[PDB]
This record gives sequence, structure tokens and C-alpha cells, in this order.
Amino acid sequence: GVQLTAAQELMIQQLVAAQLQCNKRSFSDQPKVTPWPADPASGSASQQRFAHFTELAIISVQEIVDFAKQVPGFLQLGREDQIALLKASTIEIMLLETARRYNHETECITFLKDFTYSKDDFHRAGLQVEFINPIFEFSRAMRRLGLDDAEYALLIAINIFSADRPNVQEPGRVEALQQPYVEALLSYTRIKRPQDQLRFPRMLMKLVSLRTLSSVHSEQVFALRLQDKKLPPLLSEIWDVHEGSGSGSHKILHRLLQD
Amino acid sequence: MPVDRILEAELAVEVTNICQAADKQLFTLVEWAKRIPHFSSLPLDDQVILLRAGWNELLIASFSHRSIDVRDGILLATGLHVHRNSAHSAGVGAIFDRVLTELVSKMRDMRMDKTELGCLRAIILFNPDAKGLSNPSEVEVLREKVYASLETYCKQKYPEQQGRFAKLLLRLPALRSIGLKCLEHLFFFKLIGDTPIDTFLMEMLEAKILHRLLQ
Ligand SMILES: CC(C)[C@@](O)(C(=O)N1CCC(C2CCN(c3ccc(C(=O)N(C)C)c(Cl)c3)CC2)CC1)C(F)(F)F
Repeated sequence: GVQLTAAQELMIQQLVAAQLQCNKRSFSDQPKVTPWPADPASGSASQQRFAHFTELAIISVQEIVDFAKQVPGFLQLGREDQIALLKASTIEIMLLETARRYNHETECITFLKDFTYSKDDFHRAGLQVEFINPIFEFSRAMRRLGLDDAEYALLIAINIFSADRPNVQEPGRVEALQQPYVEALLSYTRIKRPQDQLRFPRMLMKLVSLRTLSSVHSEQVFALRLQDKKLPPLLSEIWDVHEGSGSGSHKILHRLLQD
Repeated sequence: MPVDRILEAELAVEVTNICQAADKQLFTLVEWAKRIPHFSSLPLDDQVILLRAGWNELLIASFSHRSIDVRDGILLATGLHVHRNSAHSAGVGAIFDRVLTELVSKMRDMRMDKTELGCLRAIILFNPDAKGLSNPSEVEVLREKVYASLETYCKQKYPEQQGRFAKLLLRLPALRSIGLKCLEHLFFFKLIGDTPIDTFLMEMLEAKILHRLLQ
């Protein structure tokens, strides 16, 4: 009592395609990130490990924004609304992209093909264990579920169209854009595993888990401010960190969306 | 996981006032948890963990479903109702706007019954993510048992509404975020200390009565 229409199949296809072509621009930008570095007496190696992660996050933001521009309907919405959606979804989509790059055999996370990181390396880059353990506890929970590229792409699309985000002008338009992607996930999962009906509610529930992970990310940024760690404008604006850029006066996410 | 026993547990229930009504409902909450399938059969430490993890969301869900027939306000179990204009002067208006828009109006516009809400509250309750759980696998199976019963209830009770089950689950991410902002405001009341909070709600905020209530 389920069907994946030709229209839904072609929609899912564009999502996987968009995701892969964004990864292409993301892989080109690899020589831009400061290299991962015995630490000198100056203390610069720590600054280098922090900047590495910072620049990888910037690459990850640019990828999300280019993916949303390619998710049908998103560019129809008002600029205020699309900024409001990506601001809240960034960290959620960021953790989703971290989880699919988790290797259970090595217990490591691989970014941009070459950069492989363990729980220690995440700590060395300035992150706290209160954020590291949930990152790896979610990564290995995403693995148990064992998603494909179509499932990841649909879940990212559903996450973007969460009407409840702060400063969403037209919640009605956003809730309307979400439902076709939700029915496409229901159909795809039921056609993928005809025997396991629990696949789809298990996927939707991961969006609830992402909400806690955002809350845990906020605790990490609060800690970064104690540590006098300076986030670049783009990250400061998306996550409301520093006075100036945190006010959105810089209008980066806006300029990024414009072109 | 029978839906009728979930509905039976739901129907089983007959400013400073929000803090009063919350503390009152915490006792009621333990009586609802015992009634819902396979909960009492679960380890005593896990039942504490589960109730300590979701009490905020579980009550916000109950207050939202009660307020279905009242405009711009929340109907507390005490009998008194709190309006939007008082919430905005209390300095807790923005989050109050979020509860009515995302939870109350949605539950109203979709005519969410007490069986569906019971299933959602049971999904909220059986959280395998709760910190310190001895056996998180058995908590996951039970939560999955709810998905199965709710989807089956949904298709039978509401045919020609094939996206209803999802619409019910999609309130949960919003509820999680709302519960988090609801809990930070309660901590401000506890840190400021304008009007003292009752012992059970004080036990929930601080991290006794709960252990005594379990048997
Ligand atoms: C930015 C960073 C200093 C930090 O503020 C933070 O918020 N982090 C959470 C997100 C995490 C990112 C790391 C980079 N990222 C990806 C994820 C995937 C890829 C990838 O391979 N793509 C093809 C996109 C790439 Cl290039 C980057 C997602 C998780 C880094 C730590 C802090 F760690 F909390 F301090």
C-alpha cells in the first residue's frame, strides 16, 4: 500500500545529484584550509588545529547553502526566510554530514577524503568532550540505521523546511514545502525495506536528536567564548557569537545566498 | 503496545501559578507513566532517568492539548488559565507565543485525539537517549512499539489522511526545542528566586520524592 511515483524518483535523483556536485566545489577548496600540523613552544600548533576545523566548517557552510539553492522550492521563498532556515539548519546539516563520514572500523571521521580524525584529534582541535561524545554517539547511531545517499539527501531537505525556526516570516509556505519531501522519504524507505516499516519513523526521530545536538553545540560555543577563541564572521553570524558579526550586520549568509 | 491502554492512561487524568501547576502535575505524571505498557516492568533507576529526562516535554504536551479549546492562552491543571498579554509582561512571552503557534494551534488544526497525544507522550517518555540508562536497547524497542501502534491506529481511524502519522511525529523536533527554552526560563526563576518553587519541581530542576512515588 505504497508507491514511489516517477515524479518522486526524479526529485530524490536531483537531491543526490545536487549533493554530489556541491561536494565537487567542496573538494576543489581543499588547498584553502590551513594544514593539520610536535607542537612548538609558541603554542601556534593549537591555533593551527582550531583554524583547520574552522575553515573545514566554512567549506561545509558553503556546501549547505549551494545544496539548498538546488533543493526545489527553496529559492521561491523570501530571502529573510531562507536566511532564517539555513541559520538554524547549518549545525544540524553539519552533524548529519559528519555522521555519514564516520567509519566504525577505525572509530574516525573523514573530511574531504584526506583529513581523518579520532575523538582525540577533535579534542586537540579545541572541542570539549560534552560535544565530542554526542557527535560520536550520533555518528554511530546513524550507522546502525544505515542510510543511503538518497535517504541522507531527503533528511537534509526535510531539516531545511522546519517551519518552527527563529524569525520565519511565512511558516505556512515552509510547512507546505516540507510535506512533499516527507512523503518522498516515506515512499522511498517503504520501497527500500518492504519488510521493515519502522525505518521511516526512525529517520524522522533523528531530527529530534539533532535538536539536542544544536543545544549541545550552543554549550560548546559558550565554552569557546570563555577560552577566548575567535570564530570568523560567517560562523559568528550563523551561530550568534560575537558582537558585530553576531548581529548579522555583515550580511554574509545574505551575500552567499544572492550568489 | 496497545493504544487503548495508552488512551486509558490519558483519560485517567481528571507567573508563580505555572510553577505551582507544573509541580502538581509531576505527581500525576508518575501515575500516567506506571499505567502505560511495559513501564513498571522496567528497572527502577531507568524509570527515574526516563521521567527526569522528559517531564518538561511531557507536561508542555499535556498543557498544549488542554488549551485546544482556549484562544491565546494555556489551560493549567489547577483550573486557572494564563493569557498571552500576561506572558509578555512576565518576560516569558516569546516562548509562550511558540507553544500556542507550534503546539496548541497545530493540535487544534489537525484535531489530534487523546490516543495520538498519549502515543506521542509515550514516544517522548521512552527516550533511549536519556543519560545513564542501564539498558537503552529495551527502551528503543518499546519506543518503536509505539511507532507501530500509532501508525496502525492512524491509518484505521483516519483513512484518506496518509501523511497524518508523520504530522504527529513532526511536532516532536519543535517540542524538543520548545522544552529546552521552557526549561531555561524555569532555571532563571530558580536562580533569581523571586517566589520559591515547591519541593518536587525543585527536585526536577536540581541535578527522593520520585523514588518514593515509584512504589
Ligand atoms: C567550527 C569549529 C571551530 C566549531 O566551532 C564547531 O562548531 N564544530 C562543529 C562542526 C564540525 C564540522 C567540521 C567540518 N564539517 C565537514 C563535513 C563534511 C565535509 C566534506 O567532506 N564535504 C564534502 C562537505 C567537510 Cl569539508 C566538512 C562538518 C562538521 C567542526 C566543529 C567548534 F569546534 F565547536 F569550535
